[PDB]
Amino acid sequence: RETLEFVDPFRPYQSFDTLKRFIQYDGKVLRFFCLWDDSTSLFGDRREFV
Amino acid sequence: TQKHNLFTPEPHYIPGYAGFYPQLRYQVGNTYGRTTAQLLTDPSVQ
Amino acid sequence: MREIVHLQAGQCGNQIGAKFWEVISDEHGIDPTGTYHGDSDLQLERINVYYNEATGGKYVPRAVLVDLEPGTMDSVRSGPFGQIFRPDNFVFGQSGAGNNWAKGHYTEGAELVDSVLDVVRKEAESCDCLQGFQLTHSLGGGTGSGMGTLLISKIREEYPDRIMNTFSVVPSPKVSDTVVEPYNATLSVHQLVENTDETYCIDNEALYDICFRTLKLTTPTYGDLNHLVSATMSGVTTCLRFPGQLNADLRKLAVNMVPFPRLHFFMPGFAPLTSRGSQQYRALTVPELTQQMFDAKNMMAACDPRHGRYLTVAAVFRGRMSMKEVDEQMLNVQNKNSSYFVEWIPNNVKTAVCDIPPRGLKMSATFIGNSTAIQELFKRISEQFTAMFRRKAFLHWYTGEGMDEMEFTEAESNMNDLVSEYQQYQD
Amino acid sequence: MRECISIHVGQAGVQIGNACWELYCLEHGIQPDGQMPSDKTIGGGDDSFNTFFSETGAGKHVPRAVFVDLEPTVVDEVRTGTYRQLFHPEQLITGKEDAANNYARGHYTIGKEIVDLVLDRIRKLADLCTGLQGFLIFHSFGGGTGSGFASLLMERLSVDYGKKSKLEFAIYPAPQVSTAVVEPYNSILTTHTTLEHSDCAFMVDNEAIYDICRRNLDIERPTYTNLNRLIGQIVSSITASLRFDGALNVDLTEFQTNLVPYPRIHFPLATYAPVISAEKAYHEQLSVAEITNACFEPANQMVKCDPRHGKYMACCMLYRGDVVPKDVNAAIATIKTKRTIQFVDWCPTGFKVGINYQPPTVVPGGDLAKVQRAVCMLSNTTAIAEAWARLDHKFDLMYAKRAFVHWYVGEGMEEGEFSEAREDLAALEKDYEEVGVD
Amino acid sequence: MRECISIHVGQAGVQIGNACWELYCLEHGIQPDGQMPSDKTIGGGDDSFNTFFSETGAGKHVPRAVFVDLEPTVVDEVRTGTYRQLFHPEQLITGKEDAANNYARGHYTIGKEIVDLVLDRIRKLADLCTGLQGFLIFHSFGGGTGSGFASLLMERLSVDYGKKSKLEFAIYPAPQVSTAVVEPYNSILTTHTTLEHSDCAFMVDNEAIYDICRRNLDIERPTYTNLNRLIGQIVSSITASLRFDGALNVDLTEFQTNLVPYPRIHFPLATYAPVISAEKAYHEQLSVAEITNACFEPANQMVKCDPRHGKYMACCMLYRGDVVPKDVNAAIATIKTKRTIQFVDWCPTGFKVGINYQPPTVVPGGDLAKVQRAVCMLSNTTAIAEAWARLDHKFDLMYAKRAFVHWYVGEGMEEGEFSEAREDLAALEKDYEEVGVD
Ligand SMILES: Nc1nc2c(ncn2[C@@H]2O[C@H](COP(=O)(O)OP(=O)(O)OP(=O)(O)O)[C@@H](O)[C@H]2O)c(=O)[nH]1
Ligand SMILES: Nc1nc2c(ncn2[C@@H]2O[C@H](COP(=O)(O)OP(=O)(O)OP(=O)(O)O)[C@@H](O)[C@H]2O)c(=O)[nH]1
Ligand SMILES: Nc1nc2c(ncn2[C@@H]2O[C@H](COP(=O)(O)OP(=O)(O)OP(=O)(O)O)[C@@H](O)[C@H]2O)c(=O)[nH]1
Repeated sequence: RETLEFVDPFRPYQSFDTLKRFIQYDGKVLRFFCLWDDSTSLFGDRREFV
Repeated sequence: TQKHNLFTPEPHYIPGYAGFYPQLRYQVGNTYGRTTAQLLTDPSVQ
Repeated sequence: MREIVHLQAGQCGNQIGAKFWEVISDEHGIDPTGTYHGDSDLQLERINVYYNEATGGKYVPRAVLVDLEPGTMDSVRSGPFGQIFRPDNFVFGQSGAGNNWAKGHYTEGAELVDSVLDVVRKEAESCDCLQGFQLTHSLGGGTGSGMGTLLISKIREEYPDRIMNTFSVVPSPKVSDTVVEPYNATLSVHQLVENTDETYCIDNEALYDICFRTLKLTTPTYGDLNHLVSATMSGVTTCLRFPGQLNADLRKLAVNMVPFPRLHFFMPGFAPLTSRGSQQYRALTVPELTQQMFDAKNMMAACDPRHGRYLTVAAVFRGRMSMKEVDEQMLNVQNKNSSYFVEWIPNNVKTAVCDIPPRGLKMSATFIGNSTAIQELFKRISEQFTAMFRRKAFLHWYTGEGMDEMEFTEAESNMNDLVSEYQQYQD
Repeated sequence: MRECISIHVGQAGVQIGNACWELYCLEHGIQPDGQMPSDKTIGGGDDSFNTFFSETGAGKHVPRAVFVDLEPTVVDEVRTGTYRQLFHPEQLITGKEDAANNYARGHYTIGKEIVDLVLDRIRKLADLCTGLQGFLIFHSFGGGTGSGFASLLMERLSVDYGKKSKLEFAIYPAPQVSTAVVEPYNSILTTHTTLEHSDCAFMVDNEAIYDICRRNLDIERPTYTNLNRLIGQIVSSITASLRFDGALNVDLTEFQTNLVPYPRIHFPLATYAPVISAEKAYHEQLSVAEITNACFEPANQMVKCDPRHGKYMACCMLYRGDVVPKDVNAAIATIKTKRTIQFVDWCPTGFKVGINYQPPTVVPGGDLAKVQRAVCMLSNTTAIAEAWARLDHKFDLMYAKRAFVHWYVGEGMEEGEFSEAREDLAALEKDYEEVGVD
Repeated sequence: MRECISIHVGQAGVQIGNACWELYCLEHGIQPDGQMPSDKTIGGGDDSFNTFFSETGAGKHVPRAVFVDLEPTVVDEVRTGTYRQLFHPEQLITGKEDAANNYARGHYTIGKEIVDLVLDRIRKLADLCTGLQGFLIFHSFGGGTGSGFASLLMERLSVDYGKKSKLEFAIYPAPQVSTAVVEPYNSILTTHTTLEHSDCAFMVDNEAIYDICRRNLDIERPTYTNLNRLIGQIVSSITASLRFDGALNVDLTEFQTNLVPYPRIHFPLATYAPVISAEKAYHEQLSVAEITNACFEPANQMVKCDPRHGKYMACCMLYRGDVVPKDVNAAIATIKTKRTIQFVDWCPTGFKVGINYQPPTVVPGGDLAKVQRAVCMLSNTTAIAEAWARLDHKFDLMYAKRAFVHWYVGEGMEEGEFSEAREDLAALEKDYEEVGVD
């Protein structure tokens, strides 16, 4: 009877969407700063990234 | 009469109607949404 | 080496193949996922008759599934073995059928045929040497008939040297469901009798009777029906993939079984059916296997040959028997009723004995018979077609499709020819 | 895929679509806004809903329906009501005047400026639609407007897209009840213009719904709410096969190819067996035998025709909910064993069966209970001939005394076609008689 | 590198210059004062705002526009507007008098003591800039003063520079609504003087803008503010390729090299598909197929010319937002297959596809919805000769009755120029017919 409940359909599916999250967080941005060390290489030393 | 109400504020009035609504005579403003929004937001009489 | 490619046609054949394939696989020891579990040398060797080999031990079936309704194949893929089936062999159209045979035979099949032919010839060249093809389909279902007629017709001249084993389900003599079933069945059988060589015809009324007789649960499903029929075809296919002092090839069976070109119709029969309590109330012995095999209630394909007579019979056993018991049982039946067969031919008995008993038991069997008993069935369809044709109701669709009633007349002619030759032989 | 387009016109034909869609929202659990819970069902309009609702990335299951009305009152009411957000705004086609119950007014004075709008909307539906098995039209025969505009629209659609089916479901005139005396005229006009383009037309009557409601539901003062719920569950049963799967699937094309033997004669009847009250359903038992006897019971038909006066030539039953094939075939065999239902000599086999697993659902605040096993029966018969006989032998006196003819001629028509329609009808009755005779 | 110069002449074009710059501050977040948020974007002027602004070491973006006006009213008003601190004082060149709607007054009496100032502005802007793709000039054919000084300044810039591009968008006279009967005079004079100097003149009709507005924006008293905002978004679409990047990019140089078949004839037309309102867009789906169908529908054009009675030759087609080029090329192929469009034989392929993945942007307090797929269509067809036929069969009458000629002869002009313009228009008409007939 677990086979006969396996034979008990629902016609399932799954899909996706973007618009609602897209609009909810539309036109916002976080701003953050960071640094990369370079003096490992025998030519470059430092440079800064955002 | 002994019945219900209608016209819920702001969110109200989809485009299409025929029938009077208060102070629709000053509608330089354009979108039906803002029209109706101000229309209900101005019940200021009392 | 020798392999087989399976055709799973129309919605009936779709679920038939579902049950059939899962039955073969579960007997043969392959998981639903694909990673076989090492138990049995002999299956591990003879798997190549059906299953081709991917990497890692995961096995592709050599089956082609076709239908027109996408939801049918969606459900089939949803079953526990869609993952053991391939998208490659999933092909389909867009239009609903209506189960109109002319629709299936002249308008949309006319363009659906080419792609399936290309794919099947891809696999046929992938393999080495086939002996033929086994087809699972319906003659009372629209799409199956309308498509399979064209398919068998064309493959016949594709390769004229292979066996067209056909497996077609038959409508109920008490309720035909599809009201245009007379037309569908007649048109289909017209090309059936031409192209096919061997055909098994299956009617589910006897299945319902056997559900009230030995299945004894009274609350069944078409799944259980498929269980039984799938087991029967399993039994007919077992001899190839297994050792033993017997002959296996479908041709070794057919050339023995059929005397004349126009004799094609066949009667599946099964072996010990076990009820609620007959498990521990039964002794599985040669006399009782023989008896139950020959039993009339046991018979489940078309109808009792009590009205008629036998022409040929074949039986395949699977177990640790000896030749003497089967020979003496054959003599016992021959001399118990030496009248119900035909004096034309002696020795109407054909035998095969495999040494690899199925999973769960120790000896089993299967019975196939050619008897003058399908006369009543195609006679019934004769009255159906005539009593409809006298006033050409519903014919406006078929005329709009664009053929003539003359073609119908030749179909009924061929049908009556089969009737006449069966009668003229037996009597 | 498996989608169809829905159409509704007329005061008659608006609340019915309202209720049918109010049922259609339940099984997919549509929140009256139009948004699913946080659980996952949305996509490219591709799931169980797709057969009715187009839910693209908006997260709003936008229906594939078209409501058209000539009078702003009720359409504005529903636009004030619950699901106006769910409904497509300009899709609600609205007019400013009526057809004055006059078919010819509805067909020649005012229809000419609305067809372009409706055609634009329908083809802009069709472009994104992919499968489009067919249409589902809702109108009325004797309606104040559902005569003329309906006839003209079905003319244009049948002449432009002639490679698909059309299912016409209509409210037949009440045999011994009248709401307007224009009904004979406009009914026969519509019928004679239709039959040569109509494919399958299902007539229903309201007096039998009235009688049923206190026959077993036993609410003695029902309303339009109840009427609409009943016809709604009818159409839900007929669309279940498209909505989900089953033991065997059936389709509108099968309906078309099977139920009708000949052109002209394409006028079936329905019956829904287990209409019953809440406590009745709760503490009473159900099974296939009794529900099938009920569906063939001669007093539950929605047409006051007697089958045992008539006869039978074709039948199709659709079972919804938990069933098994065994008891079904047993019951149909027993019905064949019976001797009162007189099947014609024509079809010794005449039963089209169908199965769907998914049980029918209650509606909140519904006059129904929970069902486990439902069966909708669609039968073709000849007894209906007495109804058309009634209509013609009523029309005779009116066309003899040429009453109200100014109303028609002053707005623009003449009498040749009114003459012609009567022998069209007479052709219908003689066809019934000859085909019914063995 | 890639940066252009803007010119706005005429109290007609002042609102639209104001509006386009207002919209341009949004997408870069240019605060109305002149500084940014706490974010860092300040430098020498090499980053996204580099193509319209020159922000120096104090962080104040400098608009690269020239606002030239003859009547102090509107210039004073906008200079009292919100962005006054953003703008540049003597980039706002102001005059006292008008042209009395007279082209010749605006072309021979007033400007000859103002072109020195305006040329000085433009040259000291040109020296500082380096990219200098070209000028974008706004004027008005139905122009009291946006015509004469327009012609004079374009003459002077033609005779001082000759190796860059000139793009001009001009509001057309209305086909049947004439705000001034000085239109038949001034329009044709400006046209025949410009034909051999202008590169690719574009135009639009404000009546048609209103028509679309109440068609699908469903607004009953829209304003100049809306009329200007929409065309501002149009020019935003046509400079998006400069603003951001994409799969492929196109430029005014390519438009110049590709959208004009022969010399003289450079009069294209424009269309923007998804002009839609909030809830329409919110719960109605958008995709390439239907948006292209809408932009090829005849009634959506903003100039009254039936496409069917003329013939297409040129199309340039620019998408903004997310789109996968597969459906783009599939849809354009389907359009080619569609019969109803009647291409000439000279260019079997005539399409210019362009893509930018950047979505269009809304305006606060706005009346456009949110869009993830949009397109501007800029095409050329032969039907446009109807407007010239209309204006010429007005002007022939009015000239043969020499109405108002006293004004122009008094301010000091003669009739040979009138003739020259007349038969120049005549020549363009037969050129149209010759190119049309294959
Ligand atoms: N697989 C399957 N087939 C069934 C079942 N019950 C009845 N059938 C029969 O299967 C027949 C045909 O299946 P197909 O081979 O796909 O034939 P078809 O051309 O699609 O025509 P129809 O299915 O009859 O409409 C039907 O006519 C039924 O009579 C069932 O439960 N499962
Ligand atoms: N189909 C349907 N008919 C109804 C309903 N309720 C009442 N009727 C009957 O349907 C008829 C309605 O016809 P009409 O009033 O002419 O409708 P109409 O042609 O669209 O135009 P109007 O007269 O302007 O409303 C009446 O005679 C009623 O008896 C209903 O809910 N649905
Ligand atoms: N571009 C634009 N045109 C407008 C506006 N309002 C009206 N118009 C149309 O634009 C034209 C205005 O041109 P003119 O009035 O001749 O402007 P001008 O030559 O600069 O000098 P004035 O006569 O002082 O305005 C008229 O034909 C109007 O139909 C507007 O805000 N912007």
